[PDB]
Amino acid sequence: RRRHYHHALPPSR
Amino acid sequence: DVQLVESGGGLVQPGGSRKLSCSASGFAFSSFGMHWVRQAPEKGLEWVAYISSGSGTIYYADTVKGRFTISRKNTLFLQMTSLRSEDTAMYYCVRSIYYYGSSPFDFWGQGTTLTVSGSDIVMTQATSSVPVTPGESVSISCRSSKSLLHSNGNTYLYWFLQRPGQSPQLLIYRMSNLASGVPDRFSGSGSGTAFTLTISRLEAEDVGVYYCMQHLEYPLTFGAGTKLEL
Amino acid sequence: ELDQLRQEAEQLKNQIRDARKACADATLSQITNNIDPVGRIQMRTRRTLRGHLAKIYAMHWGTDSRLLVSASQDGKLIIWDSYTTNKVHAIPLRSSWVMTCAYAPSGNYVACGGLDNICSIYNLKTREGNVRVSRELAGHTGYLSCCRFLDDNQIVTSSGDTTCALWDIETGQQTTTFTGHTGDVMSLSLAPDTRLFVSGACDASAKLWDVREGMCRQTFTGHESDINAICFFPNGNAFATGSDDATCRLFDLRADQELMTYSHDNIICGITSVSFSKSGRLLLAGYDDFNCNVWDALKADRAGVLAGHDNRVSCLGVTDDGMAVATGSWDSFLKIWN
Amino acid sequence: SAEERAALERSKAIEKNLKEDGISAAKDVKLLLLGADNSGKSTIVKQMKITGIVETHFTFKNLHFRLFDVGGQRSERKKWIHCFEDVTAIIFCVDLSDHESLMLFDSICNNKFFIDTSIILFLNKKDLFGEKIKKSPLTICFPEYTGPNTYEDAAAYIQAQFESKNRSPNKEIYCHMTCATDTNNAQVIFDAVTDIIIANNLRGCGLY
Amino acid sequence: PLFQPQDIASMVILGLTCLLGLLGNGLVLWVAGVKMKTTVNTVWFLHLTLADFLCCLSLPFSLAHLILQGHWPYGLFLCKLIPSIIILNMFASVFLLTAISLDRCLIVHKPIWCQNHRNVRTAFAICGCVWVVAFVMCVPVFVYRDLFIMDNRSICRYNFDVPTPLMAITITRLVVGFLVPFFIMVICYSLIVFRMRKTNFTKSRNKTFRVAVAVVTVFFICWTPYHLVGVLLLITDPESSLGEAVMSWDHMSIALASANSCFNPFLYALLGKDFRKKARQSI
Amino acid sequence: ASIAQARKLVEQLKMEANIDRIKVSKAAADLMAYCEAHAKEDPLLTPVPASENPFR
Repeated sequence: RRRHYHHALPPSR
Repeated sequence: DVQLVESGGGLVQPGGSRKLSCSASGFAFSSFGMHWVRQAPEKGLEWVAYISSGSGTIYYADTVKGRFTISRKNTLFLQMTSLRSEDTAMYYCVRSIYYYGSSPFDFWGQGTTLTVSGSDIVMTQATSSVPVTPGESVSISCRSSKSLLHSNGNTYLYWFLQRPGQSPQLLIYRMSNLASGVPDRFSGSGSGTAFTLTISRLEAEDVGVYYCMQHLEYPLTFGAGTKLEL
Repeated sequence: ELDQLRQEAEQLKNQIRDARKACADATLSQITNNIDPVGRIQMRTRRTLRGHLAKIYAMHWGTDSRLLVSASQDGKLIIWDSYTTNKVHAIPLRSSWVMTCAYAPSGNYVACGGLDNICSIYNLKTREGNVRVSRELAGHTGYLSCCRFLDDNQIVTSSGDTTCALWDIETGQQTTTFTGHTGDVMSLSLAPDTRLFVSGACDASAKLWDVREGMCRQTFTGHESDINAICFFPNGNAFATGSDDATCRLFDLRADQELMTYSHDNIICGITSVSFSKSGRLLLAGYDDFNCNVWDALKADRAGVLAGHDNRVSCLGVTDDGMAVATGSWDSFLKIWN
Repeated sequence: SAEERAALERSKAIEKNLKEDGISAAKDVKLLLLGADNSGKSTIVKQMKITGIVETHFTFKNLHFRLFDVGGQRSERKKWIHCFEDVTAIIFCVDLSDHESLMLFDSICNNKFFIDTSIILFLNKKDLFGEKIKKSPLTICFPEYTGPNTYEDAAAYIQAQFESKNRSPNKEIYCHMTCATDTNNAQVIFDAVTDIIIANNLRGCGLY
Repeated sequence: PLFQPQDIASMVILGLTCLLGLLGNGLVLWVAGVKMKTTVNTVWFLHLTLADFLCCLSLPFSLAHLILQGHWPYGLFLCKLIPSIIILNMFASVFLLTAISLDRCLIVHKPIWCQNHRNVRTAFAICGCVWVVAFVMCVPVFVYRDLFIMDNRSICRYNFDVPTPLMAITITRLVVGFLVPFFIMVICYSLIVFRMRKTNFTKSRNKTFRVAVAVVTVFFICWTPYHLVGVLLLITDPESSLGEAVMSWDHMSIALASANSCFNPFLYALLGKDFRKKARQSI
Repeated sequence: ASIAQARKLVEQLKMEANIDRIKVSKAAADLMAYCEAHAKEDPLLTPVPASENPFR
């Protein structure tokens, strides 16, 4: 999940 | 009073240039749009250029575009380049401000004489000349390549009277309205394509050449004109 | 002789009241109750003239039903092309404290006046093009509150010095001066024949004047506060006088008395402008409550609210052909309702 | 759209002229001069140089003041007083040489349009006030004034009586005393107008 | 579980913020920029509420991104435009807040200059300058944001070749978007309250102090976690416990930062009595 | 003095009282008839179609 969270860069950042 | 006196007359060799100037007085020049109209030594009037109040919009004729540039102290400059054989004409200075109920082309300058060593709405006057006696009724016909009745409800036919040796005077604007100073003896009518200027109780001063001009879309094409000779 | 004169005046007033009561046989509502109502007149803003920058205090319509003159507190009297919302003229005023404006029936001249005591006439058809102050009618000692054009030469003005004055724009002199109001004359309306006119003064009364002879004919009373607007019935045989009592009233010239009061209990704000319709069936009255209510002139019921102004509406007037209603307001916007 | 394009051009040009004129006019500070007849409005407005509204203008420390002396309007005030709703302040003048101005100040301070504008209170004729105090007791104007007949106390009592008419929380009455021969009136007006400008701009932003 | 507690909290607060901000910003814009006029004071409110409305309207993009696990069904051009649009309106909001602080300080300290030179045209010009500054600082987001990384499904990462430009971008983000605006806001409001403490004001020193402290503390608590986690994601090893912590707190932090977009209308537009009355009348 | 003002007021009141009046019923009927006759010519009490309306 940590790798996915790192990849899931928010579109609002 | 109101005045548009202009200078720049002379003789220019072919390929020359000149900066024609129009000296204006007696009116708020900065709040008017100044035209330039010319007459060939024998032909009729022909629109040359147009500059608006504030110089926002500038238009030019088909045979004038690019070659001649208009500009404006109360003085209007028609920066003119690459004079050719066909450019020899008596250039006039005309004011025109456009608003609801206005009277464009109302005043005409005395003119300056210059010598050189596809969507046009063409207006045609079949009668080149009409011999008419004083005190009788006269009529000058006019045509167009398109209907001049715009959707706003105004037909844009203008009628000018050019006395022999004098500047043209706006007689009728928008085909039905009579300009200030024009006597009631002059009337105009028409619909869409065919227009007719009606003259009643002819006088000596009314003798001249009558011109039919459209304003629905630039260029402001001029009719051949009718020479209502005495 | 003071006591005898006062007794004679009181007796004359009593006789006038008795005659007015005798001429009263029925009410307007008793007669126009049987007619069908006009329904819900849901007028909607078609144009919004967003030109002025300050409070709009007056606005008048041209005789062609298209051009409108609007005088604001910003020292400008713009002339409006209603159909296209275009601006045709922007006349800078010498004095910015203007609370009236007129548009000549011929369309040549524009009048404007206010706290400067002088009614100013402007020439729109000048050969030089620019609009010039052809005349500045001086002679009033109080603020000019209303001014209407009879022709290009004559003009009638209502001032805060309790007097109305008929001028001649050529000679620039009071041809006739109208006296008799005991307070500020805050409104004026000229009859369609331009031979009679009625003024609404702050003393809660409205007088009838004859332009020619300059002698007051009839005095109409019944309001409880200062009248701020007045307007003739289109027939010229009646007029409505909205006031600060939050009630508009309808008076009859021939009956010499009020006919109907347009008062709603929900309304507490005073009327600033009153204007009938082309048929006289509607009385669009502008209220200081920021809304304008269309009134059934025959049944005295509301038929719609011209809400949409964020501040008090100061002027209202229908076109000559009746195709639209224009309302000005202190929010600096003039809205065309249809 | 044949020559209606030029009409639109003219309308846009004069709209731009209207915007420029409004921007230029918004810079000036509007003030309202009020008081009794012969109370000293003419004196203060003329000592600073430059029958209708006698508008006066001047420049002081990079502010263009516009004093709208309406003393010539001898009519009902309520019918035109709303026109001055946009004034920055209401410069109020009282001649201490002569009660009549208190009611007018009460009316103009509690007016429904001037609940936000700050009234500036000027008290002229200080020397004449002292002369009248020496000649006659100050209790003639106010019989309820239970105090000594001295300038320092009578003037303070009159100022307190005037300021008591205030009833709004967000408006301030400024006061000053002059001897009809002081040039510091311009500086007093400048200070009051700067304070009122700050307060009004803070109110507009919601911070006040 | 499928969603972490931090993720669930971020999703719920993001949805609430989107709804509330859309409603409030729409109300504020509809009142001011349609019914009311454009005075000198409310030009700032118009621009700020427009930026906040754009941020809130783009917020459902982040809502979907959180909901459906980083997939970007919006294509290629949108994957390069949406981050830049969001950052542009967000930092337009922050710079407009700072410029409002500057305008208030200038009003308090220089009444003569504000009366004589500050008008609607100048306010619009400086607001356009603020928008241009935001656009300039957000152009790199556009030139770098794309659909580069990953193979299965679409992930909006940067076309970006730890690299120095990431440090540069994060540093300029941090500084220009938080510190200089926060420092300017604190200095301006401290000067305002100090000058108003220098006698004169006696009926505003309390309300102005309350408004200033509330605005500054809301700004601080909303925007500090954002740039804080932004720099933590670089100054921390992802393999460490703190790395996982900041990865989890990323969504909560960005949701908190975006909550300023919905807190701004209440804190700024709905304080003036005239605007409060207008909003009450509209509803 | 006030004698002239009182005499002027009395003369004005006498002139106002000299005008004859009609019944209010007749005036109301005339107003109603005028409203009825011009009802078809009023573009406000009947919403004019957008084809004819120049402000649509």
